[PDB]
Amino acid sequence: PSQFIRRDIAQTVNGSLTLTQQTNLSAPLVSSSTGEFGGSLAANRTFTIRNTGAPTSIVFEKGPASGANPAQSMSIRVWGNQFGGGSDTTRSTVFEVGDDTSHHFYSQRNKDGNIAFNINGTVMPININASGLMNVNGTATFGRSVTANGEFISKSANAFRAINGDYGFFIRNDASNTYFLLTAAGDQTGGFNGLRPLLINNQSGQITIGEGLIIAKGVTINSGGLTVNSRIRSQGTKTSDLYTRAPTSDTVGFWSIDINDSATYNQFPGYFKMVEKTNEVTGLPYLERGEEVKSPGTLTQFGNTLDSLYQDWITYPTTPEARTTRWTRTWQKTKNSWSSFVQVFDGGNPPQPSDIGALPSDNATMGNLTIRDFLRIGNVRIVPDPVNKTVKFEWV
Amino acid sequence: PSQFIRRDIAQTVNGSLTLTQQTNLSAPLVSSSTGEFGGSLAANRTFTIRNTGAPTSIVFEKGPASGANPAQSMSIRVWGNQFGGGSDTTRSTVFEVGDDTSHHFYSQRNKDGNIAFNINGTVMPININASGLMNVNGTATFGRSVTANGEFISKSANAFRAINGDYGFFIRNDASNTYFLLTAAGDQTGGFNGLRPLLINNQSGQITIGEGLIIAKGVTINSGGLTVNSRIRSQGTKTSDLYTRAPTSDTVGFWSIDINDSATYNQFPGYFKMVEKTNEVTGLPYLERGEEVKSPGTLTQFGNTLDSLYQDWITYPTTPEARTTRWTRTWQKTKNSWSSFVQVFDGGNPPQPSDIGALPSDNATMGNLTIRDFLRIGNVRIVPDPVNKTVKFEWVE
Amino acid sequence: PSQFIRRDIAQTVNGSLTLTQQTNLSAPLVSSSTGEFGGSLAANRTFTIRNTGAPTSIVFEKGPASGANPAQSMSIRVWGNQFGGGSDTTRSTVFEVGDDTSHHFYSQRNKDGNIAFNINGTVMPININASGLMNVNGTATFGRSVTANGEFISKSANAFRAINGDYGFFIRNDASNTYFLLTAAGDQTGGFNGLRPLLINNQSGQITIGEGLIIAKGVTINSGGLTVNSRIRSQGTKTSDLYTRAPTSDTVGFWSIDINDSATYNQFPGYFKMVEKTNEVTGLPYLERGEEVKSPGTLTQFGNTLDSLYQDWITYPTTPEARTTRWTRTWQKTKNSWSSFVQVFDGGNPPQPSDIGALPSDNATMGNLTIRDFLRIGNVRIVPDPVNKTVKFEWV
Repeated sequence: PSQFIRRDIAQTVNGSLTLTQQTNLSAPLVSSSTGEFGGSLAANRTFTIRNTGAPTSIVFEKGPASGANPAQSMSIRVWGNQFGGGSDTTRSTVFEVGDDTSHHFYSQRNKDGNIAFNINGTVMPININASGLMNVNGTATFGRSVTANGEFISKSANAFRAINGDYGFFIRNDASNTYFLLTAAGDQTGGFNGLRPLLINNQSGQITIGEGLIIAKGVTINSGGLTVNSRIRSQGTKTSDLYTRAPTSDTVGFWSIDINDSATYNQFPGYFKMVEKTNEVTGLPYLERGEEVKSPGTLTQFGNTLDSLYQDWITYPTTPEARTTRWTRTWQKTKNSWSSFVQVFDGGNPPQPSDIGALPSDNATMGNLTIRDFLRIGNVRIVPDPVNKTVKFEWV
Repeated sequence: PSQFIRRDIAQTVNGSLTLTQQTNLSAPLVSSSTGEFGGSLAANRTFTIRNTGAPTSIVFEKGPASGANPAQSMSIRVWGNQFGGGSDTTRSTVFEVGDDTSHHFYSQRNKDGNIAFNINGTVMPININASGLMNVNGTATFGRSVTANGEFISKSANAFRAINGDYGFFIRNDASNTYFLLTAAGDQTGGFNGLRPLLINNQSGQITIGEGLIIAKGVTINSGGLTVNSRIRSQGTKTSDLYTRAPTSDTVGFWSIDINDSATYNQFPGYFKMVEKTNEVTGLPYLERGEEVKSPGTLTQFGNTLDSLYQDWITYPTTPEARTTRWTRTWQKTKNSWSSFVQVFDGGNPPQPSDIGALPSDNATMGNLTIRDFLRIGNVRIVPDPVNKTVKFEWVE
Repeated sequence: PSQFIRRDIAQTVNGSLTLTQQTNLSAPLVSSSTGEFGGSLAANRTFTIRNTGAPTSIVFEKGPASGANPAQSMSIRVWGNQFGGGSDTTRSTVFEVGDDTSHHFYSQRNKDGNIAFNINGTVMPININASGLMNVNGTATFGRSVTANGEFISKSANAFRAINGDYGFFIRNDASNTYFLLTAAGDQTGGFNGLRPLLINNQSGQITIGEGLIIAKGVTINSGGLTVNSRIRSQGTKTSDLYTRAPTSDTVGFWSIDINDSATYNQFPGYFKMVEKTNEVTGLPYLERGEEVKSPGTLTQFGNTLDSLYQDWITYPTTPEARTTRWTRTWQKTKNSWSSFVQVFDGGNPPQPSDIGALPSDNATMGNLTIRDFLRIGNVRIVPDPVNKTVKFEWV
């Protein structure tokens, strides 16, 4: 009969055809069913995966465990949960790539319209150039410099640390004081040792330096004064010409100098070897100056200006008979000279009668004396006898 | 006749075939036209999308708005603009993935040969490990420590800030000076308050400390001296043995000590009671030294070396009739002793005639006296009379 | 016999069919060979690339070099090296996207089960939000602030640098000392100049300030004392009432003041004019006190407390014949007053006979005198004579 396929009219074929030679088409192939090719496949321009109610995907099979094959199969799936009526409906459009175990990564647009690219592990780029914000929850390490156009802010008590060689140096704000601190040697990332180089009180701003301070090029305290425990060495500049040296703006002020070299101290006043004499009548001793002897001593200056300046010279003894004598002088700005050193009068260096214009108590000579009431010589009193217009004698 | 398909030779079919049963092929299928499968599709090893003049793509349809379907369709497109003759021809090879609204991401090889991976939103990895450079234009926040092998550099005036509790501490380089500054309490991320703990002049390096300074373990000024407004309390170390204590390298220098305890000051010189006498002839007063009375006082030392050192002792009055007296001594290194304190002579503590070997102004006694010109007793003048080897007595009215 | 195809029975076609009209299928198409479509292709729900020994891939052809075509073809390949491929066996499953030259990016799960997403160039997101760690090997730049909840640590000698205007300020830990340093003007990223504002010794914590120090609001040295090279100007607060001013807790201590204005110095003691006289008998000179002359001077105070406090007043000459005199007084807390200034006795300002109750050396008057041994008038000794109960004269 005509149970054969017509070659020129539209035919429905109810046999299962097996084409053993190349099949050539020049018109659309339209199937309601599946396709399977045991060889490779190619199409022009576009491949569309149609969706009739279940999300579309591509599957990349792992194949046998040999050659260049993967350990697991992979897929690309385009899906969402906006329409699923679940507890999460915010994953509107998701492009997900992953294997049998879990996703590797996905991009998604959420219901709010914003895009996220999630990586289920470590992102390893060469460079990073982000136009927006960065947040990193874990520890960060940088191999070179880090430059910000803004401020670096730490919320950690130990905030900024510089490590080099054996030591970490760090700034610590402990909420009460901010400290500059140091580690033990070889403990560069660890805690502070016992040193307290510098701290600032967070409330008052007062600074404490705890391990000593050296300053070069001068100090000025503008206000509030100075308290020192427990000595001050103000060390004057010792020059060969101290005896005659005019003060300058650099050398005014308080200082002391140990003048211990004879080339200098021979120019200054000496001490006097003292000679003890004894009053013939009372037996009380008194001192008189013997020879002047040059001596080392301390030169101390006081006063703050080229007008207001004076010095003290205190000899110090370096031999058994040596004694200390003090001398003073004043800078005379208008005369452009030091006053001459004058000796301080003290119990070790008293003034003599001849220094003051007083009669010696012993062996004295004078031009004239007037006695009002009586002169006694040994046991005779000589008194005025105005009646006989003379003097009366009077044994006692 | 030949309006039927042959099973044995090549055959052109000119009617539309509908195959209702499975079709098997064992040789290539070559179409110059489209393919449409209402079911799923599979191929072996490689799928190739061919390009005859327009970029190639895969389209993932969104389907009905139900189940696990996406809200928008997506595509993968491979394209470029190197050959399009536009103002931009630098996007040489682009792999772009996105939806109906915009791309989600793309990778691109630029015309310069370098690769970029652009993400149109937020990237959310677990770890990051970059072998090259990082740039971030916006604010950065880190949850733990940040370690660099290089330098941290800020171009912001407020450059480095440590926040803890109520306060921010920060370093500010304002182009003229660099300051160490503090915020008001509870204003930790804000501006500086009025405090000026420390600043450094950027030109000279000179430091100003603005809120006071405490120092432990010594200060040395190497050069330039010291100016102080407006007093210096150099507080010496007070010990029970100050009267006899040899100086040490630690105690040389200038200081003062208030010796206010009698166990110590009773070892030191006292002040002297003074009696005011009157010269009978002239009526002018003079002070006669009385009893020494022990007293608290100030001990002040000067000198900087174990050779060059001396002290002043200035008593101060604590009772209604007490006076003040000053005393001095000097350290004697070669004797290993202080000289004995000696009294300073001054208008309140004058030298006494017996101290100096001067005759008292009245009621006096002496061994002998020589008069050259005259001695007068009452109205009698006694004068030399050498021609008679005697003296004359002249009443002189 | 029947070299024609049955339209209702399973057939094996052995010549090449060329179909010129639309082919419809309603059952599976199953091929052991390849497919090639010159138009677009579509399938429902899933596309699977089967793997029978070689890794699966999709190839996107580059086409002619015109329009919107890419310069190179691209592929997505899913492969691994766990089962072959040289010396590395750790790349278990790799999803690789790239062109003819190299990969652009890949995701992979390694043998240990961990996922990496590798980008062969620059990643350019808007925001970054990493839940784990960050490492960046190259230089890093931030456009705004950088906040860390932890510590910032630098291993670079030059550790923290703040740049503004012409200068960089930086903290440098050089292993031995930590320095606060400054650049030359206009060399903001460069080395330190010669300035040494501040350094901390890493071992002792001792601080050195190298370019001068100003302090406001007071200084206290708690221990260790003070050494100064080479002067100290302790400048007291000059007020109009210095003569009578009671000390306060703020004004106790050591200082000097130049009292240069007569309104104030006229209240203080002057110097005394002196005339040099000569003792006629001995030829020895002595200074005789004359008028007080008001003078500017230096007031210096010593002592640290409201009990322990005293002052020196040292006049200085401002006219050609002016002398210098020193005066002293002590603060008397219990009397709430300064003692009266008293004159210092020195070689330029000796005591006078009237100060001490001594007889002047000549031209003198007194009430009475007792002579134990002899009175000599001219060359006659007047001595006591017991035998007549008067005096005898003896020529010498």
